[PDB]
Amino acid sequence: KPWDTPQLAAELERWKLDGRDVSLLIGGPEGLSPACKAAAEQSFSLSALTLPHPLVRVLVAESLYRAWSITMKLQLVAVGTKMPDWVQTGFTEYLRRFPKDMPFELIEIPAGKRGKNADIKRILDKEGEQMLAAAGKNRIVTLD
Amino acid sequence: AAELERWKLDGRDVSLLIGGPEGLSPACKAAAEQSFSLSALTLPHPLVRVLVAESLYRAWSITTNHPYHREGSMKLQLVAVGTKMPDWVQTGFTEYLRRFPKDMPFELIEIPAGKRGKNADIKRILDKEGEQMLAAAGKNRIVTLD
Repeated sequence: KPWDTPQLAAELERWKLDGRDVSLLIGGPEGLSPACKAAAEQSFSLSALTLPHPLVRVLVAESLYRAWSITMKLQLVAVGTKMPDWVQTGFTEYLRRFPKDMPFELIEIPAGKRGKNADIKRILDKEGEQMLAAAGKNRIVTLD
Repeated sequence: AAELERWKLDGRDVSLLIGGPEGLSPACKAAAEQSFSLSALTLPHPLVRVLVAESLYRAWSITTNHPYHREGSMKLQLVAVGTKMPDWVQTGFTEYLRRFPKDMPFELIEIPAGKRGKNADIKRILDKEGEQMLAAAGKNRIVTLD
């Protein structure tokens, strides 16, 4: 019922047992057809789907570009968690073709490696220490 | 929509800080002149079928990597209303799809989204979309996602 790997993994393995091919239906923003709800053999919820953290700075960049346009230097200092396989190479290009008069720059701080081993209190410490260095004497605006 | 333009940088260059997924330093937070909440950002509807395709690949990769196998015959068909992709991911999703193992019997079927307007029937829009969705699904078992 929730959309997550263990749920999806189990379903995949009993779907191969019926023989039938499987179609997965994703409707529009407002939802699916009613004749889709009636035709479903089963349903999953997509409410566990959250914005992946690497895309947060992407959206922030876009939103600043979009607020600059409603018409000195604006510096986005972000931890650069590895971006999704599908997205990367596509942001670097999107940034390269930002308007040459928008005073913007993306400054990415390498991410400390998180793991079952790592205390994140001390990963956050290094990241912030370098972020504050990069921000210098500028006006400081946190986004959290 | 973007009335943030009220931001009135005058004097100093402005530094906007985005921490990791777990948040910002004590020093960062202690140094903040302003803070701004950062989750009505919500993730765009076009990216749902991106994430679903990523999820499916991942689920497929783990399950068929079992010490016991032979998936053989069952195709998966992702049938998705194709709302316009954001620019920043324009054809990285296309390139992403070329990298799926051809082992994986996967197909993505994008159904043309109807133009949503300043006044758009919506009732009509989704019902047309459903019929193209079901028609593309044929006799497959139907699993709905939302």
